[PDB]
Amino acid sequence: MKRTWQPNRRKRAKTHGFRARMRTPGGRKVLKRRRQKGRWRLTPAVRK
Amino acid sequence: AVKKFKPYTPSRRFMTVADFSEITKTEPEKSLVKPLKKTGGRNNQGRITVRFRGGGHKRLYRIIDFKRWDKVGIPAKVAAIEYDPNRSARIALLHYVDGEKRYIIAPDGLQVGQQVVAGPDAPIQVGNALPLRFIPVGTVVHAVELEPKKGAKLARAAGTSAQIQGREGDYVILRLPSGELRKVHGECYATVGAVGNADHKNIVLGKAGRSRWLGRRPHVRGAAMNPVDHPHGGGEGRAPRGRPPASPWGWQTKGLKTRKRRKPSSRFIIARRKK
RNA sequence: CCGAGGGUAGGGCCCGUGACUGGGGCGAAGUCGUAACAAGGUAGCUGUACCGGAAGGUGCGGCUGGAU
RNA sequence: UGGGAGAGGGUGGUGGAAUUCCCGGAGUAGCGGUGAAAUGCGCAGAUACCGGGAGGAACGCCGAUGGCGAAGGCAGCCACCUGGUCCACCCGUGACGCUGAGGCGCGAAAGCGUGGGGAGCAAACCGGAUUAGAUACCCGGGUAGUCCACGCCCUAAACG
RNA sequence: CGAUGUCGGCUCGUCGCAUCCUGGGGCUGAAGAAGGUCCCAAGGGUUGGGCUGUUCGCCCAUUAAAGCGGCACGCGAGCUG
RNA sequence: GAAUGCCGGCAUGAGUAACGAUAAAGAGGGUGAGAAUCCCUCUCGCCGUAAGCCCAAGGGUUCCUACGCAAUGGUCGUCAGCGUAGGGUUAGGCGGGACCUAAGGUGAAGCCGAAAGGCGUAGCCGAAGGGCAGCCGGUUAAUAUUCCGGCCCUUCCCGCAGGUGCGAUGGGGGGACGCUCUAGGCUAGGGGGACCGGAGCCAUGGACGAGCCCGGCCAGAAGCGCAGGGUGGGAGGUAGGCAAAUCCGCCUCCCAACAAGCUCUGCGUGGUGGGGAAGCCCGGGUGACAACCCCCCGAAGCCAGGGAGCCAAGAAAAGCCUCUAAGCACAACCUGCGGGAACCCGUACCGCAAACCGACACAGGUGGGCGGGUGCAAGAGCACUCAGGCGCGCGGGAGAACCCUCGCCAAGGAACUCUGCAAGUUGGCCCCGUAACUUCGGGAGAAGGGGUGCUCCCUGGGGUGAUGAGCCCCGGGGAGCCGCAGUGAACAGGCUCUGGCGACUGUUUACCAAAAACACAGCUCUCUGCGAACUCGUAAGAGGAGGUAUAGGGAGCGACGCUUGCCCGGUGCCGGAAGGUCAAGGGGAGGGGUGCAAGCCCCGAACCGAAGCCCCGGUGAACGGCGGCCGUAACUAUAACGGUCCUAAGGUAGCGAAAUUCCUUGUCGGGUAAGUUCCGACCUGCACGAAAAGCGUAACGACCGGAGCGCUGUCUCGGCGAGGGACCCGGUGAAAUUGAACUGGCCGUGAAGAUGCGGCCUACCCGUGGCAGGACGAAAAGACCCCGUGGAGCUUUACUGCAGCC
RNA sequence: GAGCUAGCCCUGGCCAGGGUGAAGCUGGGGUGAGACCCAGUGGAGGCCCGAACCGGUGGGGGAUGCAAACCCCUCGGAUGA
Ligand SMILES: CC[C@H]1OC(=O)[C@H](C)[C@@H](O[C@H]2C[C@@](C)(OC)[C@@H](O)[C@H](C)O2)[C@H](C)[C@@H](O[C@@H]2O[C@H](C)C[C@H](N(C)C)[C@H]2O)[C@](C)(O)C[C@@H](C)CN(C)[C@H](C)[C@@H](O)[C@]1(C)O
Ligand SMILES: [Mg+2]
Ligand SMILES: [Mg+2]
Ligand SMILES: [Mg+2]
Ligand SMILES: [Mg+2]
Ligand SMILES: [Mg+2]
Ligand SMILES: [Mg+2]
Ligand SMILES: [Mg+2]
Ligand SMILES: [Mg+2]
Ligand SMILES: [Mg+2]
Ligand SMILES: [Mg+2]
Ligand SMILES: [Mg+2]
Ligand SMILES: [Mg+2]
Ligand SMILES: [Mg+2]
Ligand SMILES: [Mg+2]
Ligand SMILES: [Mg+2]
Ligand SMILES: [Mg+2]
Ligand SMILES: [Mg+2]
Ligand SMILES: [Mg+2]
Ligand SMILES: [Mg+2]
Ligand SMILES: [Mg+2]
Ligand SMILES: [Mg+2]
Ligand SMILES: [Mg+2]
Ligand SMILES: [Mg+2]
Ligand SMILES: [Mg+2]
Ligand SMILES: [Mg+2]
Ligand SMILES: [Mg+2]
Ligand SMILES: [Mg+2]
Ligand SMILES: [Mg+2]
Ligand SMILES: [Mg+2]
Ligand SMILES: [Mg+2]
Ligand SMILES: [Mg+2]
Ligand SMILES: [Mg+2]
Ligand SMILES: [Mg+2]
Ligand SMILES: [Mg+2]
Ligand SMILES: [Mg+2]
Ligand SMILES: [Mg+2]
Ligand SMILES: [Mg+2]
Ligand SMILES: [Mg+2]
Ligand SMILES: [Mg+2]
Ligand SMILES: [Mg+2]
Ligand SMILES: [Mg+2]
Ligand SMILES: [Mg+2]
Ligand SMILES: [Mg+2]
Ligand SMILES: [Mg+2]
Ligand SMILES: [Mg+2]
Ligand SMILES: [Mg+2]
Ligand SMILES: [Mg+2]
Ligand SMILES: [Mg+2]
Ligand SMILES: [Mg+2]
Ligand SMILES: [Mg+2]
Ligand SMILES: [Mg+2]
Ligand SMILES: [Mg+2]
Ligand SMILES: [Mg+2]
Ligand SMILES: [Mg+2]
Ligand SMILES: [Mg+2]
Ligand SMILES: [Mg+2]
Ligand SMILES: [Mg+2]
Ligand SMILES: [Mg+2]
Ligand SMILES: [Mg+2]
Ligand SMILES: [Mg+2]
Ligand SMILES: [Mg+2]
Ligand SMILES: [Mg+2]
Ligand SMILES: [Mg+2]
Ligand SMILES: [Mg+2]
Ligand SMILES: [Mg+2]
Ligand SMILES: [Mg+2]
Ligand SMILES: [Mg+2]
Ligand SMILES: [Mg+2]
Ligand SMILES: [Mg+2]
Ligand SMILES: [Mg+2]
Ligand SMILES: [Mg+2]
Ligand SMILES: [Mg+2]
Ligand SMILES: [Mg+2]
Ligand SMILES: [Mg+2]
Ligand SMILES: [Mg+2]
Ligand SMILES: [Mg+2]
Ligand SMILES: [Mg+2]
Ligand SMILES: [Mg+2]
Ligand SMILES: [Mg+2]
Ligand SMILES: [Mg+2]
Ligand SMILES: [Mg+2]
Ligand SMILES: [Mg+2]
Ligand SMILES: [Mg+2]
Ligand SMILES: [Mg+2]
Ligand SMILES: [Mg+2]
Ligand SMILES: [Mg+2]
Ligand SMILES: [Mg+2]
Ligand SMILES: [Mg+2]
Ligand SMILES: [Mg+2]
Ligand SMILES: [Mg+2]
Ligand SMILES: [Mg+2]
Ligand SMILES: [Mg+2]
Ligand SMILES: [Mg+2]
Ligand SMILES: [Mg+2]
Ligand SMILES: [Mg+2]
Ligand SMILES: [Mg+2]
Ligand SMILES: [Mg+2]
Ligand SMILES: [Mg+2]
Ligand SMILES: [Mg+2]
Ligand SMILES: [Mg+2]
Ligand SMILES: [Mg+2]
Ligand SMILES: [Mg+2]
Ligand SMILES: [Mg+2]
Ligand SMILES: [Mg+2]
Ligand SMILES: [Mg+2]
Ligand SMILES: [Mg+2]
Ligand SMILES: [Mg+2]
Ligand SMILES: [Mg+2]
Ligand SMILES: [Mg+2]
Ligand SMILES: [Mg+2]
Ligand SMILES: [Mg+2]
Ligand SMILES: [Mg+2]
Ligand SMILES: [Mg+2]
Ligand SMILES: [Mg+2]
Ligand SMILES: [Mg+2]
Ligand SMILES: [Mg+2]
Ligand SMILES: [Mg+2]
Ligand SMILES: [Mg+2]
Ligand SMILES: [Mg+2]
Ligand SMILES: [Mg+2]
Ligand SMILES: [Mg+2]
Ligand SMILES: [Mg+2]
Ligand SMILES: [Mg+2]
Ligand SMILES: [Mg+2]
Ligand SMILES: [Mg+2]
Ligand SMILES: [Mg+2]
Ligand SMILES: [Mg+2]
Ligand SMILES: [Mg+2]
Ligand SMILES: [Mg+2]
Ligand SMILES: [Mg+2]
Ligand SMILES: [Mg+2]
Ligand SMILES: [Mg+2]
Ligand SMILES: [Mg+2]
Ligand SMILES: [Mg+2]
Ligand SMILES: [Mg+2]
Ligand SMILES: [Mg+2]
Ligand SMILES: [Mg+2]
Ligand SMILES: [Mg+2]
Ligand SMILES: [Mg+2]
Ligand SMILES: [Mg+2]
Ligand SMILES: [Mg+2]
Ligand SMILES: [Mg+2]
Ligand SMILES: [Mg+2]
Ligand SMILES: [Mg+2]
Ligand SMILES: [Mg+2]
Ligand SMILES: [Mg+2]
Ligand SMILES: [Mg+2]
Ligand SMILES: [Mg+2]
Ligand SMILES: [Mg+2]
Ligand SMILES: [Mg+2]
Ligand SMILES: [Mg+2]
Ligand SMILES: [Mg+2]
Ligand SMILES: [Mg+2]
Ligand SMILES: [Mg+2]
Ligand SMILES: [Mg+2]
Ligand SMILES: [Mg+2]
Ligand SMILES: [Mg+2]
Ligand SMILES: [Mg+2]
Ligand SMILES: [Mg+2]
Ligand SMILES: [Mg+2]
Ligand SMILES: [Mg+2]
Ligand SMILES: [Mg+2]
Ligand SMILES: [Mg+2]
Ligand SMILES: [Mg+2]
Ligand SMILES: [Mg+2]
Ligand SMILES: [Mg+2]
Ligand SMILES: [Mg+2]
Ligand SMILES: [Mg+2]
Ligand SMILES: [Mg+2]
Ligand SMILES: [Mg+2]
Ligand SMILES: [Mg+2]
Ligand SMILES: [Mg+2]
Ligand SMILES: [Mg+2]
Ligand SMILES: [Mg+2]
Ligand SMILES: [Mg+2]
Ligand SMILES: [Mg+2]
Ligand SMILES: [Mg+2]
Ligand SMILES: [Mg+2]
Ligand SMILES: [Mg+2]
Ligand SMILES: [Mg+2]
Ligand SMILES: [Mg+2]
Ligand SMILES: [Mg+2]
Ligand SMILES: [Mg+2]
Ligand SMILES: [Mg+2]
Ligand SMILES: [Mg+2]
Ligand SMILES: [Mg+2]
Ligand SMILES: [Mg+2]
Ligand SMILES: [Mg+2]
Ligand SMILES: [Mg+2]
Ligand SMILES: [Mg+2]
Ligand SMILES: [Mg+2]
Ligand SMILES: [Mg+2]
Ligand SMILES: [Mg+2]
Ligand SMILES: [Mg+2]
Ligand SMILES: [Mg+2]
Ligand SMILES: [Mg+2]
Ligand SMILES: [Mg+2]
Ligand SMILES: [Mg+2]
Ligand SMILES: [Mg+2]
Ligand SMILES: [Mg+2]
Ligand SMILES: [Mg+2]
Ligand SMILES: [Mg+2]
Ligand SMILES: [Mg+2]
Ligand SMILES: [Mg+2]
Ligand SMILES: [Mg+2]
Ligand SMILES: [Mg+2]
Ligand SMILES: [Mg+2]
Ligand SMILES: [Mg+2]
Ligand SMILES: [Mg+2]
Ligand SMILES: [Mg+2]
Ligand SMILES: [Mg+2]
Ligand SMILES: [Mg+2]
Ligand SMILES: [Mg+2]
Ligand SMILES: [Mg+2]
Ligand SMILES: [Mg+2]
Ligand SMILES: [Mg+2]
Ligand SMILES: [Mg+2]
Ligand SMILES: [Mg+2]
Ligand SMILES: [Mg+2]
Ligand SMILES: [Mg+2]
Ligand SMILES: [Mg+2]
Ligand SMILES: [Mg+2]
Ligand SMILES: [Mg+2]
Ligand SMILES: [Mg+2]
Ligand SMILES: [Mg+2]
Ligand SMILES: [Mg+2]
Ligand SMILES: [Mg+2]
Ligand SMILES: [Mg+2]
Ligand SMILES: [Mg+2]
Ligand SMILES: [Mg+2]
Ligand SMILES: [Mg+2]
Ligand SMILES: [Mg+2]
Ligand SMILES: [Mg+2]
Ligand SMILES: [Mg+2]
Ligand SMILES: [Mg+2]
Ligand SMILES: [Mg+2]
Ligand SMILES: [Mg+2]
Ligand SMILES: [Mg+2]
Ligand SMILES: [Mg+2]
Ligand SMILES: [Mg+2]
Ligand SMILES: [Mg+2]
Ligand SMILES: [Mg+2]
Ligand SMILES: [Mg+2]
Ligand SMILES: [Mg+2]
Ligand SMILES: [Mg+2]
Ligand SMILES: [Mg+2]
Ligand SMILES: [Mg+2]
Ligand SMILES: [Mg+2]
Ligand SMILES: [Mg+2]
C-alpha cells in the first residue's frame, strides 16, 4: 500500500533547503546548530 | 415562474429551476468580467473563518455599477438582461450614448430596448436612479446607498426593495427590506423599482449535490459532535441540548441580541425589524 | 397436427370463515346531565371547521321552517 | 338601425370617516366591563383631549317594499376592457325552434397548497364570572382564519 | 493480578452411583396383565426434531429407556464465538 | 549472581520451519577445476488492456565491453542490477531557461507588532496552463527528432529593394476557455482480395490448385484539390475606453451579406528521399530491379476557436494585431530577398519495477499515451493467439495422517447452525409475458416461460458503390441434419411473501464497527441595516463578501403525507427612563496626629453616583415539566359521573409487551407435526408521545428480523479423486523460549491442583512420524478490581482565575 | 513536520460498451380558444447493467506472513456530493 515517503526534489528543496532555513529565526538556528555540531551536510542534498 | 421536473429520479421529484425567461444574452461582456478568487472560507492566514464553504462551480465576477451618479444626465439603452452567478438578482447590460457599457442589477419590469438615466432631474420610472430626496414619498426603490457616494448597499437581492415613507430634514425615512425603519441621507442614490427575479425564493434545491454546486459544503450539527468540538457534543445515544442552545463557541443562539449597543448608527434607526 | 385432461406459474371474481375492532338496531326495570319542541330558559336549523364525558358548544356564511 | 336603465363581471388606480399601534404635547386617579361583578389595564402616568405618523379592512348618508345577474352572488369614486337585457322602427334571414341523458363551465361560507398581508374581528386556547356544576351563554385576552395572488375543494335551509 | 481465558455449542471421552432402561430380587391395598415401593447390580445402552445464544425448560414424533452428577460448572497451544 | 539490568561473545530450539505466488518443464550441444541453475539448438508451457511498447516522477552509472567469483544472489553459478578496469549520454527546431501569467509566495509605497516578526495595492517570483521553429530514414558494443542523409522551418544582426506617419511597459481588439449530446469531411488503426511481388512446399489417404505460406508501404517544401475554422465593407457624427487616437465603444446612412472575398488549419497529391517479408545461408547476407495496387470497416484522434441543448453560467498574462504620446521623421517600422549569428542545463540505463515507495532481488503501492487478430449481441469484458516478453534464483523423489485450493457423489434435501455461514441454484441475448401497492416516475430483469447449433433454399431494409456487381451492418421465412447437451468452452442475477430502522444517491472509526451513525434536499427558531453579525489575529489585516435581509451567521429537526396539545412558578433569552441594592469617583457633617504658629498630614457621616443583580412583564420548533386518593350504574365486574389532597400544569392526537415491557416465553389469534423468534391483536405503557419531533409512507439498502419455493456434501455421513505442502535424499539454514535437569503413574502430603516430598505401582538405552491432556505451557511487569493524598481527556448552578463582552 | 493523512485553493487529466427514454420540438387529434391525448423526433438523470478507475460487504486463507493490514472468492459506486 502507499507509504509515507514519496520523494519529490522540488518539495525537498523548498521545504528543508538552505534558502528555506535562512528565511526564518528557527531555520537559522538549525544551521547554526548543525554547523556547531560539525555536520558534514547542513541541508539535505537534492539533485536538481 | 419556477420550472418543475417529472420525478424520473428521486431528486428530480422536488428539484425546481429558474425559468430564465428574462435572459436575452448568454455570455458576459468581456471587458466587464474579472476572475473571482475563490476562498474556501479561509482568510489570509490560511484558516477557515467561515465553515462549510468551498468547491462550488467556477465563476467570473461581473463588474456592477453601484454608483450611477458617476454619469448624471447621460442616458443609456437597456441592451440585454444577463445571468450573474455572483448574486440572486439578474443583471442588465446598459449601452450609454457615451459609448460606455455598464452593468446594473436588473429591476423588476425592466425591458431591453428601453432607456434609463440617472440624476436629480430623472423621470420617476423603473430603472432610473435619483438622489433620495427627489423620489416621491411612497415610491419603492432598490440599490439604495447608505451614505452619499459610498455605493448602493441596501435592497440588492432578488425581489427585494425599500419604500420611502417620509422626509425629515436632510434625511428621508425608508422601510428597509427587513421591515426596519431607518433614516437615510437625502443625497443617497436609489433606483426606482424593485429588484427582479422575485421567484428566486421559490427554488427548491432538490438534492445535496445542488448545494455542492453552490459552494456549500455539508453543515454538521453540534449535537453530532463530541465535547471537545461543541457545547452540544457527546452524551450517550441521542441527547437533548441539556443547556441553553449555543454556538460552537459557547454564545447562546436562541434570542441573544448581538448588535453592539453604543453604535453611532443607532441615532438613525427608528424601529428595529418586525417579525 | 389437433386434442380430453394432467402438471408448473401468475392473475380476476364470488362465498364461507377469523383473534380483535367500528358503529347500528331492539330490550328496559339503571347512571349522568337536559340538546330539541313555549322566546324550551343562549330563537332554531344549516354547510363547514375546530373543540368538549354526553346530549352539544363556538367560529364563518347562509335560511325562516323565529317569539316579542 | 337608433336609444335606455342597472351594486352584472374583470383589471389598474384613487377618497374619506372610524378602530388599533407608534411619536410629541397637555393632564391625573382611575379606566374598562356587566343584570351586578371580577379577570384585565393604570402613578413604570392609563382613560378622556390636541397635534403628527403607520397600517389593514369595510365603505356612512344616498338606500327603498329599489336595481342587476342563470345561480352562487354584486354597494365609496374614476378610467379602461367586457356580458346579459329592455324599448322604439317593423328594415334583413325564412321554422334557422323547444328541451336536453352524458360532456364542459360556473358555483356562498368554511377548508386545503404556495407565497404575501394582518388593523378590526375571532374557532381552537387561557383566564374572570354565572351556576348545583358551566368543557357554554356574558366578560378580559388570544392563534388559525377573515384580506390579496395563483392553484385546489364542489358543499348548503345552493329556498320561491 | 511480571495473566490460572469465562457461558453455550461441537469434538473426544472417562469416572461416580443416590439406577433412566435392560438382568436378579423382597414387600404390596401383588387375581392376571400393568403398576407402586424398597434391595442387588455401573456390563452395555440411554433417539430425531420445533423454539430460544442459551445450560435448563416447554413442545412434536418415537423409545426398552429417552438417568443425574464428577473430571479447572472436563475438554478454545482441539474447533466454534 | 540475579536489577524482564547494560555491552559483547557464544549456546538451545535444529540439521528442525523455511528457501517468497501451483505459469512447468524435457533433452541435446558447448564452456569450465567444478554445471539441474551460464551460453546455443530443438521440444513443452505462461502473459498478450500485458507479464508487450513509449513518456513523466523517483533512482543515480545500475548502461556497453573485457577480466573475475571472497562476499552480495534465499540453492548453485563458469552467470548477474555483484568485484576491478576501459568505454558510452552530441540539439537554434525535444524538454526547461534567456517569454507569459495561476493559486500561492515575495514585496517599492504603506500599515501593525515588547524583540524575533505579522501584513500589504503595484512589481517580481511561481506551471504538467498560455506562447514558440523538425519530419522520415540510416548509423554504434553502447546516443540519436541531438550524429549522418534527404526535404523543411524559427529568431537575432547587417545590407539591399519596395512600401508606410514611424514610434509604447500607455488605449483597444484578440489571446479567452463549462457540461452533456453531436454534424460533415478526413487521418490513425484494422479486415479482405480470384490482383501485384516472393524463397520454397505437395507430406500420411486426397490436392499442381482461383493451393499453402509471406509481403504488397513511409516522409515529403511550393503549387493544386477536397473539407473545415476565423473575419462583414464604406462614409458621417462622437461628450466613453483616467493623455492622445484615424483605433475600439455608441448613434445614423449606404453597399455587401447562410454568396463571395480575404485569411488560417487539417487531409490528399506532390519534385525528392527511404523502407521493404516469409524462407534459405554463416546481427548479417539473400529473397529483390521486391511488389508497393483494388475493395471494405473506421475512431474517443484531426479540420476546431465546429454545431445544438442545458444551468451549476465555466482563469490570467504575454506573444500577436491595431491606435495614437513623447519623440523622431537622412530616422523608424512594414514587406521581399541576401549574407552573417544562434548561448546555458537535461539526454546513458531502470521506469506497474530485481534499478521508484515499502529494512529484502518483498504476491503490496505508483500519474499519461499505444495496446493487433478471431469468436462470444457490444466492449478496454471473456477464451485463445500476434509482435514482444516470460516459466516467477533450490532441486530430486515418494504417493501416509493432516492442512490448503479444487472435482464428483447413492437416497434424503437445511434434518446443519446463532444464521442456508459456506457452497449449490439462477446466469448473456431475442421473443412472449408480468401482481399488491404507487409520490403514476415506478415496483420490473417482478414473477414465469419459450427460443439459441449446423446445412440448403427464398427474401427484407440500411451503409459503400452508381442506380448495379462486390464488400459490409441489421434482419426475416421455409425445409432439413447431429448430439446427452447448441450463449455446447470462458466471462454473465437464485427468486418470492412479510416486519423493524433510515426517505432517497452519498459519508465514516487508514489497520476489529459501513450501521439504524454523519450528511442530505426540506421545515422552524434565532441573530445580523453593512465598517453586518459571526470567525482567525495582540494588532494591522483578512475571511464573511467585492455579498446586502429572496442575504449572511448560529441551533435543532431531517424527502414527502397528516400533524405537532397543556404548564412561563425555576433557569435561559427579550422587553421595562419607576422602585430597592450597587464600585471607582464626587461630597465633606464630624473626628484624629503634629506644630508656638500660620500650616502640613490622616480618618470620615448625610447626599450625588453605571452596568449587574433584585423587582414587573413576555417568551417552548428556548432549558425543561406534563399527579395522587376515596366514592358511584337494574347480579358481578367496571365507572360516563361526584368528592378530595397536591401542582407551574397534570400526557392531547396518534402509537403501544415496541431498536422502549421489569414481572415475560403476558394473553389471544396466525404460521409449524412442534414457534422463548416472527406477523396480527389486546392495553395494568416497571419506564411511548408529538421538530433530542409523533404516526404513516411508494421507491431505495453489501443494514437487522421472520416465512416459503428452487437448489445443494450445510447435514444424516461420509467416500473417492486432483494438485501445493506435510514425508525421504542432496543444497542453504532461522525463531520465540531456555535457573539447571539424570524431567513416569496412583493415593496422599505440601503456600490449599507435585516429574522433583512420602508410600506404593510401573519402567531396558536412543530416536522418527503423529495428537494436544499436563509442565498452573509461550507471548504482554492484568486492560477487570483495588490501592497511590499518581496522570490525563471530558462536564458543571465545585473553587479560583483568565480571555471576551457590558 | 500536511512528500502519510484531512480540508480547501490554482491548473491539467480520466470514466469500455450496453440499457432506460424526462422536458422540448414537429405532426395529428381536441376545443370558441384551451387544457389535454396519441405518434414521431429528441437525449435528460447525485437513472439502470457492467470494465478501467475508486472501494472494502460476507466467507476462506494468512498469523516468527508474500504483507507491521496481504491473498482468493464474493460484493458496493462507476456523469458524480
Ligand atoms: C492476531 C495477532 C495478534 O495476536 C492476537 O490478537 C491474540 C489472538 C490475542 O488475543 C486477542 C483476542 C482475545 C479474544 O483473546 C483472548 C482478546 O481478549 C485479546 C485482548 O486479544 C492475544 C492472545 C492477547 O492476549 C490476551 O490479552 C488479554 C488482555 C488477556 C488474555 N488472557 C487469557 C491472559 C491474553 O491471552 C494479546 C494481548 O493481544 C497478545 C499480546 C501478548 C501481544 N499482542 C499485542 C500482539 C502484538 C497481537 O496483537 C498479535 C500477536 O499481533
Ligand atoms: Mg503521490
Ligand atoms: Mg528517495
Ligand atoms: Mg519534482
Ligand atoms: Mg516537479
Ligand atoms: Mg513540490
Ligand atoms: Mg529552500
Ligand atoms: Mg550524517
Ligand atoms: Mg568534510
Ligand atoms: Mg537542515
Ligand atoms: Mg420537480
Ligand atoms: Mg422534467
Ligand atoms: Mg413538467
Ligand atoms: Mg423520490
Ligand atoms: Mg429552466
Ligand atoms: Mg430570468
Ligand atoms: Mg422570469
Ligand atoms: Mg461561456
Ligand atoms: Mg473579484
Ligand atoms: Mg474573493
Ligand atoms: Mg497571502
Ligand atoms: Mg501565511
Ligand atoms: Mg462558520
Ligand atoms: Mg469553509
Ligand atoms: Mg443572476
Ligand atoms: Mg433564481
Ligand atoms: Mg428552499
Ligand atoms: Mg455556484
Ligand atoms: Mg444549510
Ligand atoms: Mg447537519
Ligand atoms: Mg459521536
Ligand atoms: Mg481538537
Ligand atoms: Mg473544554
Ligand atoms: Mg465544552
Ligand atoms: Mg449535551
Ligand atoms: Mg445525554
Ligand atoms: Mg450523543
Ligand atoms: Mg452519540
Ligand atoms: Mg438515552
Ligand atoms: Mg448524540
Ligand atoms: Mg443520531
Ligand atoms: Mg443531555
Ligand atoms: Mg433540547
Ligand atoms: Mg437540562
Ligand atoms: Mg451608517
Ligand atoms: Mg393427462
Ligand atoms: Mg332546553
Ligand atoms: Mg334554546
Ligand atoms: Mg374529544
Ligand atoms: Mg371528562
Ligand atoms: Mg368553546
Ligand atoms: Mg343564499
Ligand atoms: Mg315555529
Ligand atoms: Mg413617578
Ligand atoms: Mg341602509
Ligand atoms: Mg320585414
Ligand atoms: Mg367554492
Ligand atoms: Mg378559508
Ligand atoms: Mg367541576
Ligand atoms: Mg386549526
Ligand atoms: Mg395555516
Ligand atoms: Mg330566501
Ligand atoms: Mg489474577
Ligand atoms: Mg513471566
Ligand atoms: Mg504470561
Ligand atoms: Mg388387579
Ligand atoms: Mg432387601
Ligand atoms: Mg450399568
Ligand atoms: Mg464402566
Ligand atoms: Mg429457560
Ligand atoms: Mg412456559
Ligand atoms: Mg412404547
Ligand atoms: Mg419398559
Ligand atoms: Mg461436570
Ligand atoms: Mg461451580
Ligand atoms: Mg455457576
Ligand atoms: Mg471449556
Ligand atoms: Mg481460541
Ligand atoms: Mg468455549
Ligand atoms: Mg494450556
Ligand atoms: Mg458457535
Ligand atoms: Mg545477590
Ligand atoms: Mg530477555
Ligand atoms: Mg528473559
Ligand atoms: Mg541483560
Ligand atoms: Mg543487554
Ligand atoms: Mg550447548
Ligand atoms: Mg521439532
Ligand atoms: Mg519446526
Ligand atoms: Mg520467509
Ligand atoms: Mg491455484
Ligand atoms: Mg549450473
Ligand atoms: Mg557449477
Ligand atoms: Mg540459455
Ligand atoms: Mg536507491
Ligand atoms: Mg544504452
Ligand atoms: Mg560469489
Ligand atoms: Mg561462489
Ligand atoms: Mg549469498
Ligand atoms: Mg532473497
Ligand atoms: Mg571462470
Ligand atoms: Mg545481479
Ligand atoms: Mg570498451
Ligand atoms: Mg538539428
Ligand atoms: Mg540572450
Ligand atoms: Mg510552460
Ligand atoms: Mg516537419
Ligand atoms: Mg551510442
Ligand atoms: Mg474570460
Ligand atoms: Mg485554460
Ligand atoms: Mg459533468
Ligand atoms: Mg476490422
Ligand atoms: Mg476531403
Ligand atoms: Mg471621440
Ligand atoms: Mg531488407
Ligand atoms: Mg539487391
Ligand atoms: Mg468516448
Ligand atoms: Mg441557477
Ligand atoms: Mg492577474
Ligand atoms: Mg512632438
Ligand atoms: Mg503597414
Ligand atoms: Mg547568457
Ligand atoms: Mg549541457
Ligand atoms: Mg538520449
Ligand atoms: Mg500492479
Ligand atoms: Mg538501489
Ligand atoms: Mg515492511
Ligand atoms: Mg519507512
Ligand atoms: Mg525472486
Ligand atoms: Mg514487487
Ligand atoms: Mg497497433
Ligand atoms: Mg460470451
Ligand atoms: Mg459479448
Ligand atoms: Mg470482468
Ligand atoms: Mg493471432
Ligand atoms: Mg517456475
Ligand atoms: Mg512419502
Ligand atoms: Mg448427494
Ligand atoms: Mg427443500
Ligand atoms: Mg427438493
Ligand atoms: Mg435467518
Ligand atoms: Mg454463466
Ligand atoms: Mg402479489
Ligand atoms: Mg403506476
Ligand atoms: Mg423514481
Ligand atoms: Mg426472466
Ligand atoms: Mg418485490
Ligand atoms: Mg455442429
Ligand atoms: Mg457442455
Ligand atoms: Mg477463466
Ligand atoms: Mg447480473
Ligand atoms: Mg415483498
Ligand atoms: Mg421487533
Ligand atoms: Mg420508520
Ligand atoms: Mg440510508
Ligand atoms: Mg443511516
Ligand atoms: Mg419518509
Ligand atoms: Mg431524509
Ligand atoms: Mg440518504
Ligand atoms: Mg452513486
Ligand atoms: Mg475500522
Ligand atoms: Mg479502529
Ligand atoms: Mg491504528
Ligand atoms: Mg496501527
Ligand atoms: Mg484504528
Ligand atoms: Mg473486517
Ligand atoms: Mg467499519
Ligand atoms: Mg454500505
Ligand atoms: Mg443522519
Ligand atoms: Mg419535514
Ligand atoms: Mg479570537
Ligand atoms: Mg482588511
Ligand atoms: Mg471583505
Ligand atoms: Mg472581498
Ligand atoms: Mg452576503
Ligand atoms: Mg441527519
Ligand atoms: Mg399517502
Ligand atoms: Mg393536556
Ligand atoms: Mg415555564
Ligand atoms: Mg420563564
Ligand atoms: Mg438549568
Ligand atoms: Mg493633637
Ligand atoms: Mg409551535
Ligand atoms: Mg423545571
Ligand atoms: Mg426541550
Ligand atoms: Mg355498583
Ligand atoms: Mg406517561
Ligand atoms: Mg403492550
Ligand atoms: Mg412501536
Ligand atoms: Mg419503556
Ligand atoms: Mg428493570
Ligand atoms: Mg417482555
Ligand atoms: Mg425479558
Ligand atoms: Mg409463548
Ligand atoms: Mg429468531
Ligand atoms: Mg433475535
Ligand atoms: Mg396488561
Ligand atoms: Mg439534540
Ligand atoms: Mg429518538
Ligand atoms: Mg417503508
Ligand atoms: Mg446498507
Ligand atoms: Mg465435507
Ligand atoms: Mg477427481
Ligand atoms: Mg486428494
Ligand atoms: Mg500433490
Ligand atoms: Mg494430492
Ligand atoms: Mg531413506
Ligand atoms: Mg542433571
Ligand atoms: Mg482441585
Ligand atoms: Mg505443585
Ligand atoms: Mg497432589
Ligand atoms: Mg515421579
Ligand atoms: Mg530428589
Ligand atoms: Mg522429605
Ligand atoms: Mg519422591
Ligand atoms: Mg502404576
Ligand atoms: Mg528416549
Ligand atoms: Mg500438550
Ligand atoms: Mg490444549
Ligand atoms: Mg508437570
Ligand atoms: Mg496446558
Ligand atoms: Mg495451562
Ligand atoms: Mg514497568
Ligand atoms: Mg502489575
Ligand atoms: Mg494492574
Ligand atoms: Mg500490561
Ligand atoms: Mg480488587
Ligand atoms: Mg486526597
Ligand atoms: Mg495517602
Ligand atoms: Mg491522589
Ligand atoms: Mg488532571
Ligand atoms: Mg459576542
Ligand atoms: Mg512547518
Ligand atoms: Mg499531501
Ligand atoms: Mg483546470
Ligand atoms: Mg463512469
Ligand atoms: Mg425513443
Ligand atoms: Mg429543443
Ligand atoms: Mg448512476
Ligand atoms: Mg447504474
Ligand atoms: Mg476484504
Ligand atoms: Mg461467501
Ligand atoms: Mg474455500
Ligand atoms: Mg495481523
Ligand atoms: Mg487481495
Ligand atoms: Mg481477489
Ligand atoms: Mg462483482
Ligand atoms: Mg454499476
Ligand atoms: Mg458508465
Ligand atoms: Mg452517482
